Amino acid sequence: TRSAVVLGGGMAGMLVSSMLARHVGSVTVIDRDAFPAGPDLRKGVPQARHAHILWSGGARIVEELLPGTTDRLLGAGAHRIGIPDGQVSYTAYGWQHRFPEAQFMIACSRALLDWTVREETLREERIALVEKTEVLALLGDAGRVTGVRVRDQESGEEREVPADLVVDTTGRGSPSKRLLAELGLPAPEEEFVDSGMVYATRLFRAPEAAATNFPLVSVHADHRAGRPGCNAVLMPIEDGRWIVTVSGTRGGEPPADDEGFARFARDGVRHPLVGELIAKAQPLTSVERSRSTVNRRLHYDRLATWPEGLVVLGDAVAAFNPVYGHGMSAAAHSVLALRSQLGQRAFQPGLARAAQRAIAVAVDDAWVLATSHDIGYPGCRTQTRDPRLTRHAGERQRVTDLVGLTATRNQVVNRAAVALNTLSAGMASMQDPAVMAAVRRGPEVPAPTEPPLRPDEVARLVSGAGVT
Ligand SMILES: Cc1cc2nc3c(=O)[nH]c(=O)nc-3n(C[C@H](O)[C@H](O)[C@H](O)COP(=O)(O)OP(=O)(O)OC[C@H]3O[C@@H](n4cnc5c(N)ncnc54)[C@H](O)[C@@H]3O)c2cc1C
Ligand SMILES: [Cl-]
Repeated sequence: TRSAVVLGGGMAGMLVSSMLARHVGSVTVIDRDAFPAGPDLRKGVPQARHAHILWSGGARIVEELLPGTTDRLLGAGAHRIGIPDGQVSYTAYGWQHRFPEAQFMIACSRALLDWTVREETLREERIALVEKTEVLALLGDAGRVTGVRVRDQESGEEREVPADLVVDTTGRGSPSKRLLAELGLPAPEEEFVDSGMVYATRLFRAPEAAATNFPLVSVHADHRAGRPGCNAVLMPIEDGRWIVTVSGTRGGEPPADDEGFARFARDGVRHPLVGELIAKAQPLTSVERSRSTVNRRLHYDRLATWPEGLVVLGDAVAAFNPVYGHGMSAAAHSVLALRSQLGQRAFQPGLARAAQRAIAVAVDDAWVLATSHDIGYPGCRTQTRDPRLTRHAGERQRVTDLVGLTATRNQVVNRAAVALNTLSAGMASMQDPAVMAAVRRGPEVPAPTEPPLRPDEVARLVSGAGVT
């Protein structure tokens, strides 16, 4: 009984459809793109050309929604990288000491992650992916949405797809504002924090022996310094490759050319380690760029009127600067928020509004982590009424910087700081008395004076071939 229509078959659309099929009789996923039969790039997910970190908070939710996914990713060559034990990270506060594992991330190409999630989701035959199809309008009215009107791209024919619940997961470029304006609803409040961040990415073929058990390497901006924020990230992916993404805010954007890429990885960021490591490897692709880095949130949950049977989730409701690595985990938390409301309220007057409010809560930690750190860069453009961003800046930063600095050299503080940043714990966890006592305990290890690489990791950067 009941039917759902999901707009967009990306990460959020697949996750939400796997969940919905356990509550409704049929799910139809509408997408304007064409989908490959294997782990390939596609036009509707251009961001798959750039490094994607799947933090443990999102990975555990993906695993709850689609059992076997984590093992299938690792089984296809994805890397499980412990945090902080498997990371070499020059934070705004200095090198992170590589304490024993507190959290983890999954490292692979976004194309492999998407294919793995999609192929497992679509094993449920009550979910159908309808590709190469445009979304024309929401059916119904401002009181209740009853499906969507679509157009087949190849035939040009239009048809109505009925639904008891419509979930818009069409991503950062979602036409939700247009779809909702055509229903007669008022425009939602738009909040943005735009640092002007530009990404530049190349793929590399690293030394054959490093192809496994190599750390995630990251060189971070100092968000407190009054200069453009620049970063460099080297992440292992499947089949012996490294994806390297460099970035910079307004005034420090990376260049677009292959020859300027390595120079930026050495000299454009605060420490040259990523540039030094790519000199061991072999480039495989020319530079790809992205400007899809604005933190943008649409406050659909605060609209004065909201239709029954309509929910918006994923990048269509809240999209983040990708340097923080939260978007896929925020989408996963949002699918769980909808699932919780479905289990409490089933499908009665109020489900959609309750879910929309719960989704706003679910994305809020990722929103704060990104915006609080982007708002200070020179030339940042903002539109917000969030008092966490507009008021009490001195106090807010005092708490943030104290935890961040102490986390580099204190295992208990790092465990708490890692749990929040991977979206494995909520923001309130940081005010637990044990966390703030450890903060006051202070450092337990010296600050590293050099990148904390292990000898056994650096040894695998060379082959030894030219030696008898
Ligand atoms: C450069 C970059 C790097 C990132 N790095 C990370 C990272 O390290 N970690 C992380 O967790 N997240 C990262 N993200 C964010 C992550 O890619 C997104 O949060 C995630 O893909 C959101 O999923 P979604 O389903 O909402 O949208 P998408 O995955 O973008 O999927 C949207 C789907 O809707 C379809 N669609 C779009 N418009 C329409 C339309 N008008 N009609 C019909 N169908 C439509 C598209 O074809 C697509 O299939 C990064 C993003 C970028 C841009
Ligand atoms: Cl992109």
